[PDB]
Amino acid sequence: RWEGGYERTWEILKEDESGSLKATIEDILFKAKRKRVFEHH
Amino acid sequence: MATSSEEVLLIVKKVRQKKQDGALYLMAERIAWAPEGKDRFTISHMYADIKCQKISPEGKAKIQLQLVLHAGDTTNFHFSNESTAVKERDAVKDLLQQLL
Amino acid sequence: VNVLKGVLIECDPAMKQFLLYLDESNALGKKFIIQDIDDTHVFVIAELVNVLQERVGELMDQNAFS
Amino acid sequence: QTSDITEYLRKLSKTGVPDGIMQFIKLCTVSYGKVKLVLKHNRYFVESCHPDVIQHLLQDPVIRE
Amino acid sequence: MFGNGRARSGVIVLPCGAGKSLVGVTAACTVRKRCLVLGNSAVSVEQWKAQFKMWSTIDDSQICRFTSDAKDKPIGCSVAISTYSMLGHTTKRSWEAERVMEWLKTQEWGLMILDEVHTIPAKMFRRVLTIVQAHCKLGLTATLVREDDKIVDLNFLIGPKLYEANWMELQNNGYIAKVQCAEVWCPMSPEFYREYVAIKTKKRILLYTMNPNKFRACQFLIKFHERRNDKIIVFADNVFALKEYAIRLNKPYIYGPTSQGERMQILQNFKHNPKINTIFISKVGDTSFDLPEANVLIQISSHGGSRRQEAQRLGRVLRAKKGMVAEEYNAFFYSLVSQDTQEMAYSTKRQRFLVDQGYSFKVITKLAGMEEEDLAFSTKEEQQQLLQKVLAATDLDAEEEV
Amino acid sequence: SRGLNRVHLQCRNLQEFLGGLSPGVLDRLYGHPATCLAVFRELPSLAKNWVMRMLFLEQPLPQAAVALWVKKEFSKAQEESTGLLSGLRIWHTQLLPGGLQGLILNPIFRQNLRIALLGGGKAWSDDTSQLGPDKHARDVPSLDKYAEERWEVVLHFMVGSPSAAVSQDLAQLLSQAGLMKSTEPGEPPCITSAGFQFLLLDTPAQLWYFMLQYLQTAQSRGMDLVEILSFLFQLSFSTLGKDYSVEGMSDSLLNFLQHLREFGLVFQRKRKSRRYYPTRLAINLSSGVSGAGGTVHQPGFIVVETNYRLYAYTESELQIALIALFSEMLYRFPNMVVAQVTRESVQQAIASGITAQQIIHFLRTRAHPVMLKQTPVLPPTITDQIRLWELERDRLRFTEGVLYNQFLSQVDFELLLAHARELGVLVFENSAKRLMVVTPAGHSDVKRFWKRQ
Repeated sequence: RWEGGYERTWEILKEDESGSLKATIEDILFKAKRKRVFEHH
Repeated sequence: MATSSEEVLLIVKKVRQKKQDGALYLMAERIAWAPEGKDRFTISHMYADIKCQKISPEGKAKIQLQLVLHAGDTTNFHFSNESTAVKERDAVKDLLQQLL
Repeated sequence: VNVLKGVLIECDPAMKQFLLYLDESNALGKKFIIQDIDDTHVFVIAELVNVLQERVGELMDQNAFS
Repeated sequence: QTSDITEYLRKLSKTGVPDGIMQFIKLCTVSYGKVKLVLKHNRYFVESCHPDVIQHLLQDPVIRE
Repeated sequence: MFGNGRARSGVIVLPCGAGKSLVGVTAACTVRKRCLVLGNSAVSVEQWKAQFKMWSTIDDSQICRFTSDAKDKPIGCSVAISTYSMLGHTTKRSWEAERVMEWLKTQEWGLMILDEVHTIPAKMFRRVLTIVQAHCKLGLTATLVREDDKIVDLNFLIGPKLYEANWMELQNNGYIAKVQCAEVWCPMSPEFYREYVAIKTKKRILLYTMNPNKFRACQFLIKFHERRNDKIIVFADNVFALKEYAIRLNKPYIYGPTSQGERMQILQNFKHNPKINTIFISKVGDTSFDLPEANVLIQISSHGGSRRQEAQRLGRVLRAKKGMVAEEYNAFFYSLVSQDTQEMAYSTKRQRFLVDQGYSFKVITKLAGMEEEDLAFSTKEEQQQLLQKVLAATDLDAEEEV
Repeated sequence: SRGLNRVHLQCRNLQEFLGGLSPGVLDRLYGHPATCLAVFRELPSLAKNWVMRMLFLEQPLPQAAVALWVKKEFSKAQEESTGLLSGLRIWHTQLLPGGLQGLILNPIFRQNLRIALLGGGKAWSDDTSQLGPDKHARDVPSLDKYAEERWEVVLHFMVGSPSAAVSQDLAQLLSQAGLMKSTEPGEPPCITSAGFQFLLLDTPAQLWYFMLQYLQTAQSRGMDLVEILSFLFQLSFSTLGKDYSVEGMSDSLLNFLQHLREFGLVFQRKRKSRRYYPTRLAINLSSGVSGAGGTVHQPGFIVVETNYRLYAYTESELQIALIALFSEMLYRFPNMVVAQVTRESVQQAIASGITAQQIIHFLRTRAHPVMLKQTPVLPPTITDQIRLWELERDRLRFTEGVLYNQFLSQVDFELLLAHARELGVLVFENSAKRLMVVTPAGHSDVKRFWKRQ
């Protein structure tokens, strides 16, 4: 019963180019950099 | 003798241990079953925590070494030294009882 | 004076006898090897350089086989 | 089926088809077989696909039931 | 191979020194099929039977052995261990092979377990599918192609190529010895090279085989591993060639035409009750009763008919120094190839197979240290006496039948 | 090295070529444009600091001030600059002008040294070439294509002119420096062993040696006109002259201008006149000793698994005719899979030369692919296989000579060995069999010594 789920899993993992269109990995980088804490002791 | 337990015991290469023909090294005051060409030691013990040892007679074709510990753990050591085994299967037995 | 002009060829001691077998087999001239200095130095007739180029087809094949 | 793996090869080349010689060849051997079950012989069922059954009726069922 | 309940006939690749007959018994339990083991020789009978003892209860319930003179329960069980189809002689084996073929097609038709099919021709495969009506076939062979053939593929009758494992992950885990390949090219002796291009018979094969320049290197490789008391065995295709290699330096030797009772004790003198270290084997004492399983292998001849038999011998003999290697190397593997003897025709094809096994390959034409070593054949007088013996050896010296 | 060691370092080739020139030509060489080149090309600080010492001092100084300026822990580096002092050939040791062994520099070079550092005048801003006040007002990327075409034509002569039909005399020019070899059975020249390395680093340092190749004849060519003309492209871009060079020129200045334009360091307008503009490759000549560039992604990547070395493919029109010139590889059906059965193709090119260091340089340094992505050493175990193929051509030797046999004593043969060794006609000797090989070039001299002893 391994090939019954392994064949359908590769169909989703192969189409990984669709995730690059969304700005998920880019919008977080600009927001995580502006996090400047200020605790002057 | 210098009354110091000198002369390092005879070292025998390639010794089986439950389908694992590793390497049992006999140093000075402790035993060390070195896992093949490595730097660490899998079976690490000394010349103290070994109760009694067992060997094989002349009638048995196989030659296995058994070291009875203290908590009931018995580990067999099937010898496989292709060089000299008849003369060394007793040397391992003799050098572990004549030198303490 | 007594001189002997030839073509100096530097080779391997175990390979010197390879050219000697061709001397007793080739029937083109009188004798292939004219003078043998040592195990790493042999001579050959100067006018047989172009003829020796034909034997490269059978010499280079076994050369890569070493 | 071979028609599904062809679309993935065309996307890898990035605007370019793989020549076209091997495209028409993707129609030979299919996935067919036999299964032994309660019938005590053979039960003819293979995979959930559909091109593996269409090209077979013109050989075995035409000469014997 | 079987991960969806379907069939998918093919040949899988697995390490030789890890358990070739062990994956077949484990797969037979998940497939839930009354399989049939078909070995390649007599050594495959005791190997497959050992896995049905410490893993299942088939050894004392549904066991059967049609070969090696047993016939244990001919009716009442289908799981048996045979040897392909070598039990079908004309006239001499009439009613013996008839009862085996008829009673097999009725109570057995499961999986056709096959092992080592890269040396079996297509003529034997025709008799396998004829005597049995198996509905599936299994392929357990670690090699890629068969009999070194690239123009004719005869693997479509016993299952083609299915999947191969990552040899880089298999070697860097604890499944095969860290084989360090290094070719050693020795110069050709001038006294024996003159008679090689002189005759046109099969006697010239022993000339470059008995190379004194290679014998000094063969003895140096043994001495190089004698101080390291490692399991070393020199391989040779010829039978009467490895005999002189052991008498000159006082070492035991075994070959084909010997005795069954003599090899029974000598074979145990290397793995069970050892006493001799340097032993010389061939193509008979390896796949007949017990696997050699040494560590260092030396190849003398590289032009024999067994151009693919030594491929699987590299994995079965060269075993690790423990069984679960971490990440360092220790095992060595050299090869003695003559120079200017038309031997590179096979020494080149081995490079295509070693790069796929993840082994380190290199060429060392100069040992650098062979002359400064207490070896034999130091003077030129001893090398001349060997010529009067090699040419005087009759080529009829082979077995004793007519 | 077979003729490229003097190209990597510029300050060493200039000192070696200066030693073999005419005394009248060296006088005109000591000019103001040459002062900024004998120091900028150097590298050690000791050889460059002595230039400023001979400028302020008006009287010759003895060697006592030099042996004391090293204080006590610096005389070790003084011996390294001793050999360089005679390379430039500008100093002069007198007898005793004020002490003992007074060192002084040529006052002809000292006058022009202050013009290009402190003092000045008028003739420096009147002559062209060295100055030429003119700005640039032309499309720069449009002229960069002509710089590559000048170097591509040279590649056609190294192969055998596959599609070129120009009348440029560049085949015989490169044959003098040991780069191109004339074909014996044919007529189109090929390439030597040192010519393969030139097509690997791709540095403009070799073009500097091509400019001074015509001056090596020492007949009717001067160095003062070549040095003042080579300074044009050394100032990067924005260094022209509009039409000032047309009014002030001669027949000798036009000859060196046409040869420099065909090298790839300067571009000339139509009709070989009007305005000239240097190429882009001249910037790297004054920057360092080498350089890189020409790619932005590096699609090529070799294989470090097997041993046939799968070379890179699919790049541009430069690597197409470059690999075939090396050893003529093979190609299969797809995008020109080069180098797939390398076993006999490499041995065909090694029979005409010991080209062993150029193949390794092309295999390791081709576009920097593995040394940036991976980590271990690029060549696997082929470093020994390449040396084996070079030794295969050493199994034989095609040379002529005469042999002397049948002597009488043993002590008499040892005296004859020194006769052929001093003259340079001895090849191999044998004291055990009394045999000596003598080249036919000195056969008429060895026979005379034997008849007298």
